[PDB]
Amino acid sequence: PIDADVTVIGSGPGGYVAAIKAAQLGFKTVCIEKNETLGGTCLNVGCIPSKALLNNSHYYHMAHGTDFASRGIEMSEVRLNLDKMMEQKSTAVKALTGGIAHLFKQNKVVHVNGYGKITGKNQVTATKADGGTQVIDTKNILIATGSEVTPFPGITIDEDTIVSSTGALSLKKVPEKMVVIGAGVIGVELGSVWQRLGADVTAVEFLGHVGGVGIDMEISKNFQRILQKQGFKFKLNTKVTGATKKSDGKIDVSIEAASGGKAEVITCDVLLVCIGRRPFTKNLGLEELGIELDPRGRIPVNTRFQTKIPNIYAIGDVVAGPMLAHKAEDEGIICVEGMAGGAVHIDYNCVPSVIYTHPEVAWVGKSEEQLKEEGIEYKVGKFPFAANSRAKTNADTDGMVKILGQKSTDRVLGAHILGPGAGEMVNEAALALEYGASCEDIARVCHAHPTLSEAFREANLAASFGKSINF
Amino acid sequence: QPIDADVTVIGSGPGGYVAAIKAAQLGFKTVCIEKNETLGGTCLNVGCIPSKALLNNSHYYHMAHGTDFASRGIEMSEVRLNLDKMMEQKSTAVKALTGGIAHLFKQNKVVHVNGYGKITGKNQVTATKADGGTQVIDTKNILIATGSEVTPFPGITIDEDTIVSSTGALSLKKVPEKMVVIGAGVIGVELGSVWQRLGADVTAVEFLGHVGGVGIDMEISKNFQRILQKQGFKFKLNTKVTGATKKSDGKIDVSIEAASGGKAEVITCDVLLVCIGRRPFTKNLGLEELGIELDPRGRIPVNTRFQTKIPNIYAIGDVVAGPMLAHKAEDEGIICVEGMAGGAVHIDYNCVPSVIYTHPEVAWVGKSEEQLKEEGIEYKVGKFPFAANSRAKTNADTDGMVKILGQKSTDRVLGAHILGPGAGEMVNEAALALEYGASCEDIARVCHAHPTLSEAFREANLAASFGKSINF
Ligand SMILES: Cc1cc2nc3c(=O)[nH]c(=O)nc-3n(C[C@H](O)[C@H](O)[C@H](O)COP(=O)(O)OP(=O)(O)OC[C@H]3O[C@@H](n4cnc5c(N)ncnc54)[C@H](O)[C@@H]3O)c2cc1C
Ligand SMILES: Cc1cc2nc3c(=O)[nH]c(=O)nc-3n(C[C@H](O)[C@H](O)[C@H](O)COP(=O)(O)OP(=O)(O)OC[C@H]3O[C@@H](n4cnc5c(N)ncnc54)[C@H](O)[C@@H]3O)c2cc1C
Ligand SMILES: NC(=O)C1=CN([C@@H]2O[C@H](COP(=O)(O)OP(=O)(O)OC[C@H]3O[C@@H](n4cnc5c(N)ncnc54)[C@H](O)[C@@H]3O)[C@@H](O)[C@H]2O)C=CC1
Ligand SMILES: NC(=O)C1=CN([C@@H]2O[C@H](COP(=O)(O)OP(=O)(O)OC[C@H]3O[C@@H](n4cnc5c(N)ncnc54)[C@H](O)[C@@H]3O)[C@@H](O)[C@H]2O)C=CC1
Repeated sequence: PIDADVTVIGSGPGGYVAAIKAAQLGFKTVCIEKNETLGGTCLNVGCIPSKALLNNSHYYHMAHGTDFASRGIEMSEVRLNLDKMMEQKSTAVKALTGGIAHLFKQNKVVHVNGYGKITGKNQVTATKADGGTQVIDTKNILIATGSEVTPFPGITIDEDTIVSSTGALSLKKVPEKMVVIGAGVIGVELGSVWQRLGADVTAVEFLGHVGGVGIDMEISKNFQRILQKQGFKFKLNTKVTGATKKSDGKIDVSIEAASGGKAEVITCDVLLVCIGRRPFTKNLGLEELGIELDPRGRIPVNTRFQTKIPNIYAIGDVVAGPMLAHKAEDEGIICVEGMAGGAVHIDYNCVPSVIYTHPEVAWVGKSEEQLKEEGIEYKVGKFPFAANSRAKTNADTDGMVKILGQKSTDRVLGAHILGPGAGEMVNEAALALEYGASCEDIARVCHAHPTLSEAFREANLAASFGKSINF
Repeated sequence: QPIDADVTVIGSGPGGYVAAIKAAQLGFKTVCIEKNETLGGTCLNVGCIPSKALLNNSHYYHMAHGTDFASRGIEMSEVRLNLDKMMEQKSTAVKALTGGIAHLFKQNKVVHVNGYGKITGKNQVTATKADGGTQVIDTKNILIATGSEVTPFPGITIDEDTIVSSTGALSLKKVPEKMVVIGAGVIGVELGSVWQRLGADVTAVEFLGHVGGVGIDMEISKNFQRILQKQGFKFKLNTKVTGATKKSDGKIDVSIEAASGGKAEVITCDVLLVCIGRRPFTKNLGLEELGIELDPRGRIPVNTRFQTKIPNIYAIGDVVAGPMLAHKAEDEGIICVEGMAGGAVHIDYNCVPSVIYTHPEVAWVGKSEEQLKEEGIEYKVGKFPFAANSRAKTNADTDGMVKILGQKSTDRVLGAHILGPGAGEMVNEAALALEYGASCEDIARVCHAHPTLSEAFREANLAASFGKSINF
């Protein structure tokens, strides 16, 4: 038996960052993790492995395809060694999970390996796999249990032939034909990876656009068109009726128009189900404790991230807001800062979103649909990467930067990027929004030449003054 | 056949062509005069554009030919260099972009005059074509954007064949077996890297004790140098080249010695790259008759509206004081023209970033530790290595760090220095931060997307502000 000031259940982005920050703040900190490694979804079956595969597959594409040759890099033959590519992936995951073990040690956070359950308003009991337990009496409890894949009823995931993103990140062979349910972020990212390695990919989507919630429709549309030219096929506004695994090993996927009718069947070698994720809170002790979940399974919390019980908090994927890793970490940090007395404030309008395909997609702030729905009078500035010096020099010119500015004050209301370097570029945009900067502000900042950031600068100039210089 | 205008821009490089476009968009009847066969000045034709094309292609060659792709399961038979094809990619880009300026001039009503321009009156410019033909332009204002030229090394004459300036270095016909570079400045390091990557044995000889040129932070420079040396790039610091001579052999012997004197010796190479700097170009512009005197470095003195001694005659870009960079010239051109239209004119050279496009890249804006020291500014430091950055680790590109310098009391960011992947792009968020007078805390508190290289920027500010970053 042992005690602490703060007990965080979960070693994911929200959890481990919170543990560390609480420790650095002067709290006696304990972190409970049920899995064999720290890092949660992001490190082990999420962010890290997916980006590694996105990265390696893109490079395979450049070598195997036409890009490298056009640059004077001639190679007789280019073959995929999926075993070694997955190896690179695993190496990154092993190194980063180790890093957290080292960081906990460095900040003297204590690692309790086991399945935690809140056994008392000031206690958490960690029951290992061998039944051997451990008790932790603490002043505050921080729930950072995260999420799990959202199952598709009627279809049972077996991570072999019918998989979730977890199975898809470790496919043993490039599937010949792959069907993806859900043309969201995972769908487009994992679909793209396997499409590049040689699979024939079709994403089936219930809604009428790709990219998930909050993406700007014009950007979503241009993105789809580019992916389609890459080989990626889409069936939008389509519902999946069901799926059956056949004795020959193939999988039949029944579909129909979302508005009924147009029955069809798609046959594939691998089915990837990715229609979202949901908060994971089972056997945590909330029903017992009195913590009622909302209809969607999230733990309700106030502006300081505390539950019904004033000393029990919840952050990350287990609570409302975008289910993203940087969002979970920020909440962890501010939640424990709040525990130490500081103010606690987060503005989800300033949390960016990134899609790590190629081209990448990234945005922060409002989409045009949001502004029209809100009756906002705004201005639009667009700048194609085809007119950007660095993009043209690199011979990688798909897409554009689109800026939405308030008509009255020129304040940047939304930044949307489709193209090279979008993921890094959106952070200059997040910073701008944090200060309430104007389109003109950005346009007058001296950006390095030649860089992709200049497309960003010119789109702001266009939004502000009406015309950019290079287009 | 005289033509008239409100603004006549002499020169079509970054400064000039942007100023011409901006002036036209503001409503001025605008003329842009260029003596070369194409538009775009140094940057587009023999500078920024072709060097970045080669830097990009040579890096990819390295990733393929070397061990990188192999480590990712991308197995290749025999990676080979088709120098002709690679030079073609570089050229296709230069042609496309230069043609783009011509189209933008047309779209914006800018009148392009081909010929060597000379100010022949307070309100007149005459452009003389190759065929001796003449075009006169009566104009309300004159904007000198004549740029620069390579600084010659006395005693060594460049022939763009075996003894080259950056221009010949950008079009070498074959990979040199051995190459020596005079000057470990930005060009020396970038082009030296290009050729090194393509198979050349490269050594840069530098008179000073560090690589990277003026302004680079010393800690950053030494870390950069060490990383380059691990790549095979050789350096002879605090060493001066006393001369070069070409043998019947075809090779060239370079006599060098300690910068202070003595230690004399000779080294030999196939190609000699002379890049000891660039200088303002104002030749035969008519400045002497106008009474417009140059400063000691050959630059045109201008006031805060970029006006020369004669108020309706202006100068911007490489011909005037400040960093000789393309973005600097472009900004000076825009604000200069905005001023001509009565608006405020403001530029703070402390917020003009600098980038070195090697791999890893180097980027900075604001002050270096040495500048803050000589200025007496009390400051604190925040560092974060790319080895602890998630995007950097997953991509196996972990060299470097971000270093933030904040004012000890106010926590205001005073300087940002980045060594590693994505530096060139990342420095722009830093520049936005400096413009706003951000504090290290302001930065650490903005939500940066995970996983991005930019998180290193965030963490380093967190370290400078709070004392510790989260992931290191
Ligand atoms: C394939 C994929 C790719 C992704 N890519 C990105 C990306 O590029 N960028 C981004 O921002 N987001 C990405 N995400 C989403 C991101 O991973 C999640 O938003 C993030 O991990 C949420 O963090 P968290 O700390 O709240 O929860 P999680 O990381 O889901 O979980 C934290 C930990 O809680 C543990 N836990 C749960 N209950 C208990 C208990 N009772 N006792 C002990 N331990 C417990 C879990 O085992 C887990 O390790 C991706 C997700 C997937 C699936
Ligand atoms: C190899 C190399 C790489 C570089 N890389 C970068 C980089 O990555 N980033 C960066 O910011 N900077 C870089 N630079 C520097 C950058 O190119 C210059 O700072 C920039 O071109 C300056 O712009 P400018 O408009 O003042 O002058 P310039 O572009 O030098 O010249 C403008 C024009 O003036 C014309 N002209 C001159 N006199 C007359 C006359 N009398 N009549 C008519 N026309 C005339 C010239 O022919 C030229 O076309 C690089 C330079 C070199 C040499
Ligand atoms: N790069 C990044 O930032 C990444 C973030 N993530 C995040 O992880 C979480 C889960 O990702 P996803 O599973 O992709 O969720 P998502 O919401 O991004 O995409 C799910 C897709 O499935 C569609 N859908 C839902 N039900 C359906 C049905 N019955 N039939 C057909 N289509 C249906 C949704 O409209 C959506 O297009 C999200 O928060 C996502 O943003 C995941 C990968 C990468
Ligand atoms: N990536 C970018 O932004 C790039 C910018 N440029 C710019 O173009 C201009 C010129 O660049 P560079 O030619 O590299 O000049 P530089 O100033 O960057 O470097 C010239 C070097 O020559 C050294 N030197 C001088 N005399 C010497 C001698 N006799 N022996 C040995 N060394 C000697 C100087 O110490 C200096 O280090 C600069 O403004 C530079 O910033 C050039 C290339 C790239």
